[PDB]
Amino acid sequence: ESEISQEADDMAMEKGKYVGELRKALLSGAGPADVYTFNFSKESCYFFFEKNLKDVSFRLGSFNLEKVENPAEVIRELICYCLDTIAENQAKNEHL
Amino acid sequence: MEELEQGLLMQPWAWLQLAENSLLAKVFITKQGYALLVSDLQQVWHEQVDTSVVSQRAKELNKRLTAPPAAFLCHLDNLLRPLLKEATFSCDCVADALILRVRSELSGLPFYWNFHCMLASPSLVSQHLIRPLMGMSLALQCQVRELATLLHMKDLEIQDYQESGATLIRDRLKTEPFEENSFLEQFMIEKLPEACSIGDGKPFVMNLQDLYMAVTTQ
Amino acid sequence: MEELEQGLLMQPWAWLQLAENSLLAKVFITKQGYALLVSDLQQVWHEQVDTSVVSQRAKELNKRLTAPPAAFLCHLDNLLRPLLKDATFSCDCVADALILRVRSELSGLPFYWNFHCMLASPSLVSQHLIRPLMGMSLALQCQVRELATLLHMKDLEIQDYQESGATLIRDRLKTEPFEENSFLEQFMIEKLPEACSIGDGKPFVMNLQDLYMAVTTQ
Repeated sequence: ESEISQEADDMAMEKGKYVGELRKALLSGAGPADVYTFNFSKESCYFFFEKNLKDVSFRLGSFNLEKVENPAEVIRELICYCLDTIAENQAKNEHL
Repeated sequence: MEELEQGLLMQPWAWLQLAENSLLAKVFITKQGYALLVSDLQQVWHEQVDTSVVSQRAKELNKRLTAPPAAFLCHLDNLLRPLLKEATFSCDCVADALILRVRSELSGLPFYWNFHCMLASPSLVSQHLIRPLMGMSLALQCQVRELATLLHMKDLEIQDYQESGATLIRDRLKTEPFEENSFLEQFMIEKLPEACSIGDGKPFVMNLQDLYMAVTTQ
Repeated sequence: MEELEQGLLMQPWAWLQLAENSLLAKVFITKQGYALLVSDLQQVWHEQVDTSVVSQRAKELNKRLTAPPAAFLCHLDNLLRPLLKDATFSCDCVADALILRVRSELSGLPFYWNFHCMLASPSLVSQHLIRPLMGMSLALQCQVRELATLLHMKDLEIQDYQESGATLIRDRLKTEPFEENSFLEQFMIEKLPEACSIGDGKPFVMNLQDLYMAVTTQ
């Protein structure tokens, strides 16, 4: 939770922006100037994003993770979700 | 530092928009600190702060939300952007140090900013609570005197015009025979509550910052 | 009875007579002491003393004196408007304690008595350096604004008289169509830099003390 509070004063703009920035970093989306630079150290399993400007680095957002013992697990989960939604899209589309 | 003190000497007053106390502030927010000299009408101050003390004052009231020093500085620079020059203002007038309880929000979690003004010593007051304030005040007194004598001579011309021609034109901007003392007394009736009870001070700033632009001579 | 501070919000600004740099040592001498808020617009002092302590101060600083405390109380009441209470006054504008020397001399053997205006209370500093000074500054500014209205009306009166007939024949001493901003633009660059003259309080009692007394209400 500590990685979710002080980052707004880093990015230093007022409220509202920070929560949406965190969510859109977690979800899909990244701005060109409001970029959530995905500083995810793959091996050490730590994700953070900093929108640095104005005389010092601005840690816009940080979100630690916990590396899965078997990498293939959630990858297979996500890709099987993608293929399931692909098949659903094609079948519904023909009915469309 | 002295750069921020001088900028305060040139950059104008601007009342803290809290609608609680007459915290008439002088806005000069430039890098390596700022100068927001805030007076509460019951104590004197001189917030000639630099970025380090700016950030440590920002941290002194913060508990869980923090930032790098320059991050704090530019954050508080952005803080005045929508309202003064994050548009939430408050303070505690009782405190000896003017702890401007500026509760601007950045995360949806509480952030605590105070425009903590250093208590102005009787030698510190002369920098900005007197030299620009009394400079523009004496300037306004000279303005009143000069405008009064100009009104008197223009009314002499006007009376010469009636005595040479009895034409009446509009009777809507027809001036009364002007008296400086009568003007001052009639002003001490309705605008005195504006004067003595400053309240906002917005009439002070948007009408005397023109004098502030060139009161920095001293 | 806290009338020292109440007498220090309406405190008249009296120009102290010195053999040195004269400051605006202003006080409301009471039968229970006084409050000498020395406000020369350079450094602010305050003698928050009761009648007993100041009277015993005089008795102890008078080397061989047999006088009642009421005698020196009247001696102080002679400084109710701090012009001359006796010898000639002399301030010590070096620290937060102003030594206002009053040599009790009537052609005898050596004497030396002086005041001790310890650190000025910032509340009453604002009561004569910020709050009613803020008030009289805003009052003078909106006075200049109402004078802007008055000047504009007189200018339009003179002008509309000129093109409506009976124009004055002395073209070499008339005035062009005037406006307040034409006065303010020249003021900001000529008089405002020089009307910004803080001085040793004397600029206050020549131009600011009167309207201050007009705004001592709060």
